[PDB]
Amino acid sequence: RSLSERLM
Amino acid sequence: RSLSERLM
Amino acid sequence: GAMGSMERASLIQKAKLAEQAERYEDMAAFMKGAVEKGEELSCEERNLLSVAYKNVVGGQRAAWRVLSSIEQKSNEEEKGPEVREYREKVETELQGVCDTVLGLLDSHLIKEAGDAESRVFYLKMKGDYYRYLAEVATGDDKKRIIDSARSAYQEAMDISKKEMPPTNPIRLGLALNFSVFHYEIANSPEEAISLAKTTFDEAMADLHTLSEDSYKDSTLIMQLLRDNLTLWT
Amino acid sequence: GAMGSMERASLIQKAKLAEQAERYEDMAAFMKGAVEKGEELSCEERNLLSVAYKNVVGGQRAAWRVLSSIEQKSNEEEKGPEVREYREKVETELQGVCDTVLGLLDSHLIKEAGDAESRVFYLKMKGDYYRYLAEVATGDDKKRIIDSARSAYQEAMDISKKEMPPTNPIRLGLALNFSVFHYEIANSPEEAISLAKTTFDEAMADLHTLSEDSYKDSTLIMQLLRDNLTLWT
Ligand SMILES: N=C(N)c1cc(-c2ccccc2)c(-c2cncn2CCN)s1
Ligand SMILES: N=C(N)c1cc(-c2ccccc2)c(-c2cncn2CCN)s1
Ligand SMILES: [Ca+2]
Ligand SMILES: [Ca+2]
Ligand SMILES: [Ca+2]
Ligand SMILES: [Ca+2]
Ligand SMILES: [Cl-]
Ligand SMILES: [Cl-]
Ligand SMILES: [Mg+2]
Ligand SMILES: [Mg+2]
Repeated sequence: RSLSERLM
Repeated sequence: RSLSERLM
Repeated sequence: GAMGSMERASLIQKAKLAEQAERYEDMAAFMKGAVEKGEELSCEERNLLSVAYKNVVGGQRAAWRVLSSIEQKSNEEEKGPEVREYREKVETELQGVCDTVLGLLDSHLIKEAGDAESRVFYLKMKGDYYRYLAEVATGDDKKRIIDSARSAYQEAMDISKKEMPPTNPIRLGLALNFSVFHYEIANSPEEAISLAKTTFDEAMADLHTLSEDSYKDSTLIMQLLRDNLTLWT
Repeated sequence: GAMGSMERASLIQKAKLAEQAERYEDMAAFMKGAVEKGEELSCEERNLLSVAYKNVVGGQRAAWRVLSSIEQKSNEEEKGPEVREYREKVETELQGVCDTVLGLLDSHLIKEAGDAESRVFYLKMKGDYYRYLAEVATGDDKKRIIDSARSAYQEAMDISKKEMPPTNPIRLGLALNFSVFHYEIANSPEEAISLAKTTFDEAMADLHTLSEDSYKDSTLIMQLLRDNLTLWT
């Protein structure tokens, strides 16, 4: 699965 | 901390 | 709400404690209570809200995928209605969390958000939670849910390109997630690849303007764009 | 209970699905419903019950420890009542889970358990959940909670030594957890060390009787005894 935005 | 029984 | 008697500052403090304790359901309840006080959220507070709900829905999505896979295998020995029932239970709870987040955005976070950093953040969030709804949608609603995600992402993109530099971490995270929408949801892998490539290249060309710390922030997100391009090509 | 309308077999099936999906709160609710049907539990079913509640309470214990540490540091700038309040909230939810498990054991799992493998398992569980209560106890009840844990562990030990070989995995896990009780709860590190050593040595001498698979099962638990002895000496 594609990687989405991570928490900062 | 001491190690206790693990799930099997 | 059950948080109506707690001070706004105490809710924010407890959300930070819940984060440290990895109690994300509590964290989300505290931040929902803070939103419902009716005041706008600072950048830090918006990020607390996003962290809390992303962790809650992320666990639900992971569980839904496990159960959906078991259900699909069973439909290729008949084991009764239990797998479908339990997948539906998890699905309904996931939809309820998405609906809660979307309701906070609609009442009234988006309409009061005028600065690019807040408005883009919230519109991206709206796209993300419609995207999570689309992942489990099948009935006469998948098309309308997909179009709602697309519309929110597109409005956020239009603002971000006008008002933020190409290295801004919010702009980069938006482009990343819209590219995932194109690839995973909208059946548009070419659009996904094109968006990720242009986003990466325009950010690369703007890195020279940044401090050491901002450079680290922007390049960390650029690496996710690159990793997806490697997976997709 | 909310599980009263679901078949026993369906509750067990859904508990296994919840385990696979890492949905341990759901798993515990399904197994509580299964216990409340009133029938005894098989070995597999007892292990499903233990896995579910151990994961739920384990998350609570980890969160309580994070919050307790923050609270202690704050009591060495005054930040108001929020840290204490939130630690208390998590503590109360942990106590409620322990009370639920103890209530299932008392109504009526222990009294119907006649075979060593079931009775020892349940009495060990009773010791464990009183031990988790003791970890957070401070008032005029810590002493009585500690004695309740001790009494349950001791009865389980007496049965295990009479009725099970020294390599039996239930007997080994009981001895391990009673040794942790002695070291962490009862301020008896010498008793803990003595128990772990004797347990390890008597199991070592019985390994020759075991199949390849049983040998693997018993040696895995023996390694935990050894790791604690390394930490304690
Ligand atoms: N509590 C959390 N998870 C977060 C808090 C903050 C934050 C934001 C502004 C001010 C103070 C803290 C986050 C943030 C999101 N963009 C950058 N930052 C900074 C940290 N790199 S993330
Ligand atoms: N679903 C789980 N977590 C477990 C299920 C069982 C189990 C027990 C009996 C029969 C079938 C399965 C467990 C078990 C506990 N002692 C040994 N076993 C076997 C596995 N090594 S553990
Ligand atoms: Ca405003
Ligand atoms: Ca700007
Ligand atoms: Ca019996
Ligand atoms: Ca025997
Ligand atoms: Cl269900
Ligand atoms: Cl609280
Ligand atoms: Mg106030
Ligand atoms: Mg029946």
